[PDB]
Amino acid sequence: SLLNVPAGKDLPEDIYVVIEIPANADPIKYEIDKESGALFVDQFMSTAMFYPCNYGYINHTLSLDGDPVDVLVPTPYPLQPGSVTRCRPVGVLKMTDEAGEDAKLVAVPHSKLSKEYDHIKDVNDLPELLKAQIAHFFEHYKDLEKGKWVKVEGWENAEAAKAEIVASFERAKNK
Amino acid sequence: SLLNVPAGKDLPEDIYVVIEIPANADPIKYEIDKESGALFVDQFMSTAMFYPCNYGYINHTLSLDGDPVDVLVPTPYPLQPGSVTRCRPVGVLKMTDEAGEDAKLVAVPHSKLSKEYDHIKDVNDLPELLKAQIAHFFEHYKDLEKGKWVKVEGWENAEAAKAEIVASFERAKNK
Amino acid sequence: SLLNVPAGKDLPEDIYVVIEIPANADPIKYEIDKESGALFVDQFMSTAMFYPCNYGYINHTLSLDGDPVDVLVPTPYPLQPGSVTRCRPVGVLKMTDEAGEDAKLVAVPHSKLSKEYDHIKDVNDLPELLKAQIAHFFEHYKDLEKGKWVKVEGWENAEAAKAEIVASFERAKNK
Amino acid sequence: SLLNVPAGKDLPEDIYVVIEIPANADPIKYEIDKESGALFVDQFMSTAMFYPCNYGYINHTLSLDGDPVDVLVPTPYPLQPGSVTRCRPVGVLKMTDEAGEDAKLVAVPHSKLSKEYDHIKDVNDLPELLKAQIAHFFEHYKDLEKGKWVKVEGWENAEAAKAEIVASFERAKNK
Amino acid sequence: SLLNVPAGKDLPEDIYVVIEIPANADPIKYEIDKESGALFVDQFMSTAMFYPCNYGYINHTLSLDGDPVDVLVPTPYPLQPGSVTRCRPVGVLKMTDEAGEDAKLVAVPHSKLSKEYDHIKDVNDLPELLKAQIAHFFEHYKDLEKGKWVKVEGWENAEAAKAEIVASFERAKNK
Amino acid sequence: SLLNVPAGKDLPEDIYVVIEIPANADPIKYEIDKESGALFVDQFMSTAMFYPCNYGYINHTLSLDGDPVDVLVPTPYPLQPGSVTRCRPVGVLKMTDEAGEDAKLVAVPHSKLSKEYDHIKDVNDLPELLKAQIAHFFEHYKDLEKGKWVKVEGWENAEAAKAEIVASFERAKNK
Ligand SMILES: [Cl-]
Ligand SMILES: [Cl-]
Ligand SMILES: [Cl-]
Ligand SMILES: [Cl-]
Ligand SMILES: [Cl-]
Ligand SMILES: [Cl-]
Ligand SMILES: [Cl-]
Ligand SMILES: [Cl-]
Ligand SMILES: [Cl-]
Ligand SMILES: [Cl-]
Ligand SMILES: [Cl-]
Ligand SMILES: [Cl-]
Ligand SMILES: [Cl-]
Ligand SMILES: [Cl-]
Ligand SMILES: [Cl-]
Ligand SMILES: [Cl-]
Ligand SMILES: [Cl-]
Ligand SMILES: [Cl-]
Ligand SMILES: [Cl-]
Ligand SMILES: [Cl-]
Ligand SMILES: [Cl-]
Ligand SMILES: [Cl-]
Ligand SMILES: [Cl-]
Ligand SMILES: [Cl-]
Ligand SMILES: [Mn+2]
Ligand SMILES: [Mn+2]
Ligand SMILES: [Mn+2]
Ligand SMILES: [Mn+2]
Ligand SMILES: [Mn+2]
Ligand SMILES: [Mn+2]
Ligand SMILES: [Mn+2]
Ligand SMILES: [Mn+2]
Ligand SMILES: [Mn+2]
Ligand SMILES: [Mn+2]
Ligand SMILES: [Mn+2]
Ligand SMILES: [Mn+2]
Ligand SMILES: [Mn+2]
Ligand SMILES: [Mn+2]
Ligand SMILES: [Mn+2]
Ligand SMILES: [Mn+2]
Ligand SMILES: [Mn+2]
Ligand SMILES: [Mn+2]
Ligand SMILES: [Mn+2]
Ligand SMILES: [Mn+2]
Ligand SMILES: [Mn+2]
Ligand SMILES: [Mn+2]
Ligand SMILES: [Mn+2]
Ligand SMILES: [Mn+2]
Ligand SMILES: [Mn+2]
Ligand SMILES: [Mn+2]
Ligand SMILES: [Mn+2]
Ligand code: NA
Ligand code: NA
Ligand code: NA
Ligand code: NA
Ligand code: NA
Ligand code: NA
Repeated sequence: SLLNVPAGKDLPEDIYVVIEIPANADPIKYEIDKESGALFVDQFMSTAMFYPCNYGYINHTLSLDGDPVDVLVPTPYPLQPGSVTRCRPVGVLKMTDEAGEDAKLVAVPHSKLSKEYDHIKDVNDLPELLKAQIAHFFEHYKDLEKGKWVKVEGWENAEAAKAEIVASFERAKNK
Repeated sequence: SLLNVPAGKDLPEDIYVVIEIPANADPIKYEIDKESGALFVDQFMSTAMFYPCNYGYINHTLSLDGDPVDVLVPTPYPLQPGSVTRCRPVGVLKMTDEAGEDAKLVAVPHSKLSKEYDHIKDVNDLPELLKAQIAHFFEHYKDLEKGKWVKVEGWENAEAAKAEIVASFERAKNK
Repeated sequence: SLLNVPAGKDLPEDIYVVIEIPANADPIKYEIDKESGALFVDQFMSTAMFYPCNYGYINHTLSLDGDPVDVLVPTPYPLQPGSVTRCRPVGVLKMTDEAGEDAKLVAVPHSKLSKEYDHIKDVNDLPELLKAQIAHFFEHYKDLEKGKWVKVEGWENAEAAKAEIVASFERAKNK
Repeated sequence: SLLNVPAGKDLPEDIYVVIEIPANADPIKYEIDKESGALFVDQFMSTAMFYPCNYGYINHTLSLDGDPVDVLVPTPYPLQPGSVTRCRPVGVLKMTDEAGEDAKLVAVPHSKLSKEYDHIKDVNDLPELLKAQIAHFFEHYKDLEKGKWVKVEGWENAEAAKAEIVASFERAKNK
Repeated sequence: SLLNVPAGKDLPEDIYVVIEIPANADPIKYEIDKESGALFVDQFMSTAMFYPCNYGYINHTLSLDGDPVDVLVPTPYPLQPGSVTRCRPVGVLKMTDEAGEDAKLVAVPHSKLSKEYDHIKDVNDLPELLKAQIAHFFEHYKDLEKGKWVKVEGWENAEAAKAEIVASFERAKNK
Repeated sequence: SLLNVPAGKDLPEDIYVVIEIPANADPIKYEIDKESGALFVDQFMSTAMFYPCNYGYINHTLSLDGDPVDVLVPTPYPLQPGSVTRCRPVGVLKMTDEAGEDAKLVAVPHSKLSKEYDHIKDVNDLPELLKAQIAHFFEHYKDLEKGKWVKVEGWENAEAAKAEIVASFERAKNK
């Protein structure tokens, strides 16, 4: 099941991302249940917003929010919920929400799957519009959810994203 | 796998619904296979009709038709096949088909997932148009399937739906 | 062409709404060109937001922003861009943007098209979640567009919406 | 505008069909307004049914129901509302509704647009399942609309469809 | 999980097909991972082409390309990735790609699921346009993928398809 | 109607593109009818290919193929058929088909509509994958249409695209 997918072929540069929410999708937040491996509805979002990229996580990791570290994966067409994509990290949006520190990695499809994102080497290669739209999304999607909130710290580079991947794999390994 | 999802956190008022068929979908009836847990095509529907809400079942239950008890779940946007939603029962359409007694529960997203349906407390709070459209769907979707048929008994309240949930959980527990 | 559609059969209670943007749509703002009658792209929206209802205008009206008065029309399924729907006003979100006073009417499908919205008589009959989501949308969709902004005044009733319709028809008639 | 499209290059064998409702679409009945040429919502359908093929009419015709003669056009992918397709009639479903005699032509894409339907020469070449699904749709889609109803007479051949086209063109020419 | 689905109720005439890629879908090639059973992205296709039918495989088989034997399944509406459909083989496109011999079976929905394809008894009953479109797809979809290629041998009949099914089941049984 | 839209606010650098075919769409080629202004089906495509960008033309121009000059417009989300987008030319694919010389301009959304494509100044700024996919599409989409064919000459720069725009406007002005 999805519970058995590796974190990656060669962390932190070569990772697998389990997708929970497609790009260009309806405003439903899904989460994989750690017990059954099934996709559960987590929230019907109350704002008229949508996840700006495909969204999911790296298996066998843990952020301080108590869930696997989160990943945004840009693709040319939306991915299937519950599918897995091999990717390469290029940057990270550092942020906190009500559940704890809650970084959002950005990882692009690995070169073996497509040449499209090979030119994206680091965070400055991502489009400025996309990065601004992502930060705005996280800043506002919980605006009508009482007791839920976000504080964005800012964008950091690929080396920072890789360090976040390492830290989150260690946290899961260790407790 | 989906075979391992609970019936609910606190039956009969707090249930999990495994979705087989999204709302606003093409006329393909899917069913979860009790052996593999995979979604199988059950029928390519022969009438130009669509399931009026998301449609699925409560795990670890059994109706007299030999399958888990059926649930319709209204949502603001269609759910993913094979996903699970926490819900609260509000009413039931009593009916029989060629395979046996075959009630259709209506359960709304739980308050933890959305406040949208909190105002729906009982069957009279569901829109009359929706209830009529649901009964009409079940009355007619098998009209071109020889040997398949439906007899609708009528709509009953949340207490009746909860009793149906209890009865169907007991039937599975007991044989 | 669309340029010739009436404001309504019997303003202000019985109106026609020309739709520019469907519900559940991609973040592209279209506007009907007053010269050709064709749908033009007005903006590729920069936030990850979507219009919360179908969106358009009443022909042969003018708001202080220099465009026909705006309307949000809730429907069970999204409408086609460039199509016209007969509706009945039920409320209005008073607001201003950088182009001028810019109220957003809410009008529901007329009883001749559906009985679904007959129960919505006035602004308090609209769902609270929908009204909050609409105000939040207008407050934020221009957050990444420099020099574009919104100030929301608040929700008002059906009588206020009808007065806005009358005022906007007079403004177009008179200049 | 659409009001100016010919009935056909060479009636009754070579016709143009103006599409109002796509195949595989949501349950919204649209109609072209004879005054403005714009697509208006005619009804939000109350049954959970969908038009089984693309649906529209032949311009410059009139059925006894007071509207242009109706056409169902099978295609490999749904057509755009308000678009026009060159077609060839292959059969007709004779029927009446509350507004008068109201035949439903079936016409396939002309050979110049595709070779796919060249093999469909007459009504017996249409799939039996499709013909049954079409009749069932018309029999039932108005089942929850008070005062609206259908009586189906039955399927007739291409020669009957051509005669219906001629008769309906004459009715419009003459009054 | 999907890893446990039978090859079929009664091979080679009565098979199960696990779907990886829907019909009418975006140009993303998915593959089920033999370890986890999860759907992985295999390639973001570089040509502007789409799989002409639903596409997947028969479990517990092996082609010379090292993967389960491939199947195209025509349906009236696209199937869900990861779903299973009971089918009947009607023909096969013999071909090789860079990974080895790589036949493409065509199997239609079994009569128990629909009567629609009962009339398709053998390869000559498939539409000529569909067969040509399928061969063209395989000939060209890898045209921009360096080192990936296809050589089509040609279409063969249902008996040939059944022999391919038997051979591929034996190959998996034996190594 | 669309027949009245300008070629552009300031040709050749500031143009309007009338869209016939959305990006990410089904394989139906539409064309605006020069008589009625309505969208007609031109072909049901026989290959399993899709237009790689939104596709349309500049009004009041003529290529040697006898139709207005063609334009591909990349956007973040597909455009509506029959809608108009203000754009800026960045390159051109020189090619011929059976009807005559038939260049394909590439023009991006104007800066007034979005900042997304401001960085695309010239043809080398377009992604190599996109340019290769476009050429491959035109090379192959007519492969199953007898008597229809394409010969691609190759990609040229923004200055070449502007010259093509000027030439095509003159051809329409002059005959
Ligand atoms: Cl691991
Ligand atoms: Cl978050
Ligand atoms: Cl890589
Ligand atoms: Cl930012
Ligand atoms: Cl349980
Ligand atoms: Cl049933
Ligand atoms: Cl609840
Ligand atoms: Cl009822
Ligand atoms: Cl008026
Ligand atoms: Cl606004
Ligand atoms: Cl009304
Ligand atoms: Cl509010
Ligand atoms: Cl005519
Ligand atoms: Cl009718
Ligand atoms: Cl023909
Ligand atoms: Cl029939
Ligand atoms: Cl087996
Ligand atoms: Cl292949
Ligand atoms: Cl069979
Ligand atoms: Cl062939
Ligand atoms: Cl001009
Ligand atoms: Cl061309
Ligand atoms: Cl520009
Ligand atoms: Cl190229
Ligand atoms: Mn959306
Ligand atoms: Mn969470
Ligand atoms: Mn997460
Ligand atoms: Mn969070
Ligand atoms: Mn998190
Ligand atoms: Mn549908
Ligand atoms: Mn069943
Ligand atoms: Mn069931
Ligand atoms: Mn049943
Ligand atoms: Mn049942
Ligand atoms: Mn404006
Ligand atoms: Mn407006
Ligand atoms: Mn405004
Ligand atoms: Mn306005
Ligand atoms: Mn009518
Ligand atoms: Mn009609
Ligand atoms: Mn009628
Ligand atoms: Mn009629
Ligand atoms: Mn492979
Ligand atoms: Mn395969
Ligand atoms: Mn292969
Ligand atoms: Mn293979
Ligand atoms: Mn597509
Ligand atoms: Mn042409
Ligand atoms: Mn053209
Ligand atoms: Mn051409
Ligand atoms: Mn051309
Ligand atoms: Na909040
Ligand atoms: Na039946
Ligand atoms: Na702004
Ligand atoms: Na009726
Ligand atoms: Na290749
Ligand atoms: Na050709």
